[PDB]
Amino acid sequence: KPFTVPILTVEEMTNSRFPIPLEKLFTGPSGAFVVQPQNGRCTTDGVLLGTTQLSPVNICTFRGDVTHIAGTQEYTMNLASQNWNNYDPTEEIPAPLGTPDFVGKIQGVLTQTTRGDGSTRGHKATVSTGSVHFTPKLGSVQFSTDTSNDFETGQNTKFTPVGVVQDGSTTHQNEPQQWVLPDYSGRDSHNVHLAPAVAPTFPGEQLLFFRSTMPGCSGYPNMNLDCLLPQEWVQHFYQEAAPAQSDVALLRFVNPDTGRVLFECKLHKSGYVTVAHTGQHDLVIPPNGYFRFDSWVNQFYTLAPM
Amino acid sequence: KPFTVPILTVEEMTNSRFPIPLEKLFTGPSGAFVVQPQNGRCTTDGVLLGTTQLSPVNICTFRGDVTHIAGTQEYTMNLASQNWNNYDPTEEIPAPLGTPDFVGKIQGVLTQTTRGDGSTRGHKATVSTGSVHFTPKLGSVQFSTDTSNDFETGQNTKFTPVGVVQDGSTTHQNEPQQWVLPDYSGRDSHNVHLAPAVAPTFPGEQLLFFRSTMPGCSGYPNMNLDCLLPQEWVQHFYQEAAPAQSDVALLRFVNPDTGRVLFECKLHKSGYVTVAHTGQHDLVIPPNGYFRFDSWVNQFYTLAPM
Repeated sequence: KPFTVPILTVEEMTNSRFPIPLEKLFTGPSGAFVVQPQNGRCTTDGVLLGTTQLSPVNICTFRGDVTHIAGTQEYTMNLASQNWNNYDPTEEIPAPLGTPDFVGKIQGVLTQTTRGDGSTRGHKATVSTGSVHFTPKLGSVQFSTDTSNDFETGQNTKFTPVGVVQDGSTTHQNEPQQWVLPDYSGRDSHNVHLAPAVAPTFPGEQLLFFRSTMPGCSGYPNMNLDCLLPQEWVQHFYQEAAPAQSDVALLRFVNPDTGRVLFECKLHKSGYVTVAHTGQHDLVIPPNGYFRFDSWVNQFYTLAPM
Repeated sequence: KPFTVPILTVEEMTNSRFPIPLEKLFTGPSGAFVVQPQNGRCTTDGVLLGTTQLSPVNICTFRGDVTHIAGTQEYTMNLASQNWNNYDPTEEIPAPLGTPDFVGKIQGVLTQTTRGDGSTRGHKATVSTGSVHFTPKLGSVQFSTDTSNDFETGQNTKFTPVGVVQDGSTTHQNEPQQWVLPDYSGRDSHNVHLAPAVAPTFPGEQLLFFRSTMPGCSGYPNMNLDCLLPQEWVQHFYQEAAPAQSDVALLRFVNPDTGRVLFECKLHKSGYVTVAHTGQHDLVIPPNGYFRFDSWVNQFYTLAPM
């Protein structure tokens, strides 16, 4: 079965690390730190990795039941799977699928329905994924909310993410830290079953990122969010499951108006893109440009410089 | 090019009328109402209809600039297009793409960022789509918020939807009204450029609905939300643009483990599904089941009872 990538334009696609549209293509250096996101991870032949699942709207969501922490506005969520079935900590994944894969404070809303009568309630909530109580792998996360008595126990509760926050009396853009993974089992344990770190290996190459700007809800947060694959590419590879004929798929980014190639890049079988460039650069593209798979190549193929 | 539908399961797909996962399939008679949703509308050969756009996360999202209504906690949003370009009220669409297509009160959060320093602000907000001030086709909607002093004018602002609210009546589940379209121009004009109303036209058939439960944020809302096509089907048809060889595509819903066909249905070229059943019924399906296109059929085809 022949391999293909979707023909959607960048602006028609969705970030695979937070439920927001893509904005631009960005390349930058990553030698100083390890790039190891857990959402938006899928091989070109359709193997999901990390915490990656298929739904764009389930990214950074949590579902389960909640318990009030006495005397506070904090609630503990005992997590369910994304379809309300039991969450099994022994599964060989780092955390429930769609769990946030960066350290930061994500603000959103906790909603709840009482099954018996259909009564409902919703409250502002923030999850601090660097907190000692962020233990999704073990089955629980803590939320700070604007209530101390308006959630029931034993009732289906959902967190819907909205954006990120920062403490404006401290160094601006000091959080989130998009390349710092949470401790999914807390400070007393270690992350397991992670999708691997990715890095360029060929001379002159850098990762190519699909970039969005997360909404901010308070303060001066670092809102940059780079994913390795659009969510639509995850969905596409999962369904097609086309065999990888080599370790590297050569893509050309083309302007359909003129037919001209703007740049070429390598889509690696393990699910990430590299381009021939050094330094931070927002790529300048026509809005109707799209990626096209042209050829399987070897690991030592020299791309035309960006 | 052969026509196909995605091989994703129901629970792997997304409602096209609110940014939440699908949960189940439902069929029932639909003479008590006009079925004329404007999101999740696409032909099998890839022509988007109504207010339908491609992003799952832009459904029921608004973008624009806001202005405070003195003496209240209300803000008017002057709408932009989803990519921040101008919104043109003279375009032949019913309303901006992704506008809600039901009468109800949608709670979410308004957020904005100042580009100069990266400061951010976010506030709870509700839009009542039955209000006289809900005039998205004219370019504006009104939000009720929790603030009177904390938004900048002349600045890109986003509404992220979360769930629905019921208030103002002791009668439970009286709103939202999922089959009542808002008046997109308010009192100034009637709705125009609508995707067609749909109805079974073959004896013994009913519509097949892709059903979700919207989050509730207050009161006793009717949280059922039925769409005619999963959002992933909209995305798939738009990209494939496979020619329709007749007016009706015959799909079989199949269990991949066993090959058993649970039921068959008609996917009409204009973008909706019917089944041969009489009465209200929640379909019982295996967790791995999916829809499979098998044949284009003529105007005389009678489905096997489901």
